[PDB]
Amino acid sequence: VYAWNRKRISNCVADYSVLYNSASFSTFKCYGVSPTKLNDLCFTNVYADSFVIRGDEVRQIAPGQTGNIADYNYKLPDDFTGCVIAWNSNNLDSKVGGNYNYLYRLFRKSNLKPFERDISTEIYQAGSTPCNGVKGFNCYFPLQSYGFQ
Amino acid sequence: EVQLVESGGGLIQPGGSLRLSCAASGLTVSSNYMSWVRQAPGKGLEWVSVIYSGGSTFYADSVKGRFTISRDNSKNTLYLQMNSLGAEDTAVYYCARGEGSPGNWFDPWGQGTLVTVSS
Amino acid sequence: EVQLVESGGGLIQPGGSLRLSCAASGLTVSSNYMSWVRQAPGKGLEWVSVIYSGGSTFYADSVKGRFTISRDNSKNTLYLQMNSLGAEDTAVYYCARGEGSPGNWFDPWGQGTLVTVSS
Amino acid sequence: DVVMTQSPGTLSLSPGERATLSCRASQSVPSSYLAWYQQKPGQAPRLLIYGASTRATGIPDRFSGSGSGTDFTLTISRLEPEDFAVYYCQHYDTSPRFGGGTKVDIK
Amino acid sequence: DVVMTQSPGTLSLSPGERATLSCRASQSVPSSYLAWYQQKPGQAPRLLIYGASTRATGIPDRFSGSGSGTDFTLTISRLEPEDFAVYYCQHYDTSPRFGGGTKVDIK
Amino acid sequence: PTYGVGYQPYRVVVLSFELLHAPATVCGPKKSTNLVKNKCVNFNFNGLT
Repeated sequence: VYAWNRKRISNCVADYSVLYNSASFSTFKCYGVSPTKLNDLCFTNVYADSFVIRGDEVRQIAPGQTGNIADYNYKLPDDFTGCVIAWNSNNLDSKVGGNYNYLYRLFRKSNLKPFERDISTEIYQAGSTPCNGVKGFNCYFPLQSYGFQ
Repeated sequence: EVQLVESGGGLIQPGGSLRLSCAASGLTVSSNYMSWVRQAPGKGLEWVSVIYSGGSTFYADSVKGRFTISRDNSKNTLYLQMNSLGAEDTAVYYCARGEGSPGNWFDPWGQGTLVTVSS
Repeated sequence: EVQLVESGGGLIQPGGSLRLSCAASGLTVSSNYMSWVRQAPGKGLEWVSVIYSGGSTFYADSVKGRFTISRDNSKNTLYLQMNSLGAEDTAVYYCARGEGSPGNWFDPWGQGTLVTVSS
Repeated sequence: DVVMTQSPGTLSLSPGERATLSCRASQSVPSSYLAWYQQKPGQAPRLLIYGASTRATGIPDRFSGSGSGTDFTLTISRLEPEDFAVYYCQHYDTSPRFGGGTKVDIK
Repeated sequence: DVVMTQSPGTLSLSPGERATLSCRASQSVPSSYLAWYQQKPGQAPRLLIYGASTRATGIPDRFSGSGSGTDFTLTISRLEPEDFAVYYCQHYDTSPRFGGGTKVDIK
Repeated sequence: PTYGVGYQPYRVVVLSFELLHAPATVCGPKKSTNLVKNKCVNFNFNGLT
């Protein structure tokens, strides 16, 4: 989620009907546009932002939302015009021993702007003394692992 | 030398307002998750509210619409403004750094301050 | 029987606010130039602010954006609201009538009030 | 939206014995999301264990934590009189959730 | 935008002597825009002279002021022990400007 | 004469322009070019274009 991928789609015919009837989606919410009207609309460009989060964090992906994911990993504008789709990936992103590959940003001085990606791994300074790239007391690694099982 | 010194507790009439203050030393209030957790006399611990380093604030349902968490970076002090206080709000309030989540646990804790809501 | 009695000094934490009051007798606050001048411990005199009889206010660059001068004609009292006080603001503040210009010199002076900015 | 229940309500064990406190979850909770806090009388809660197995800084080695899923255990080996306190298990699903606490009396 | 400098920093003269304090301006300042104030220890400043030559009401005649342009002088004739205080020269160009002060010690 | 520029006298003239809902009486210098004859030109005489 902190390194959410983005794909730019342009100069193509977007078949939304087949797209929305392919898989079973546990969450499908659109804002500023209906799913069925997209077949009638044209746009300069499209952006597909893909990532993985917790189930309880899925609610944070929406306009006017706040939280660790919304503030420090992936932020949407209050006037967002587009759709959000989410589906459980337990059979894909979970391991018996725990899947720690997926990470999320935990500490950050300020909240992210909409559609801003932060991949910094600098030690977060939680106190007055500088950290100088050494993690310890009041010096925390900014990322935390999910460890899905 | 990390300390959290709390103040502002005492007696408040029902329906009145109050402000609890929490001066922090050894850590930066504006750069850390700061939570308020209350414990009623003889009962367990109840998380009241939290403020993130980025400024976002969250409150427990028992206090939504009545409590407001804030901070002063210049004074490095956390603040909790309580309004429309009732009998159930009588408790000892502690300020802590963190939110009780992985890598963000409540540590350290202040000595706490008692608030009594009675006529 | 002309006097300027000052009040409101004391201890204030860094980043806090305060209000100094100056009750005047023998002269009309609303009809005179009223100036606030501060003197740091062991240092010289520094003019802080002034309010004209017509209502116009002026402030020194060291206090612009943080100090606000005002008056109450009914109480005939001058007021100075100080915000975001820092270490350099610790000083003795005096209220005086006039602006130190020809025919408008600082006369008389109040006994002053000490403001200490510390944690 | 996961409820934690602590057991037993009170515990009475002589000094030097092994004290076991259980924290059960209605749903499988990751071990990294559970922590144990200690609160002696007239004192603020102190973090004992985090991650359900990691001992907090400055905590005696006799305190240990284990378990996963729907059952977590706090073990106090070689119980001492100074261990008289209330132990709470806490976790985070959407907001901090604290357990009902467990009183540890010493015979 | 005219800077005033006072001299000397401290002055030590026996009682009955003549005390001279100088206030120099980087630019020529009108005499009417300069004033001298006295501040005894633990007391608020008191207006001594205004217009650089006019004695304030209730001030002893031994205090006098003179000078113009870039040099002004405050003279205390027949110095007395009670004259122990700090003397400041003040003027106005765009805002009140006070000097660095001059300590007058008595031997 | 020996005062600083801040204390020296300065003569100030402020020109204000009162524009009411009435026929105007003051206008700036009318820009008039040299007259041209016997050639198709874009002429303007006293606002008559």
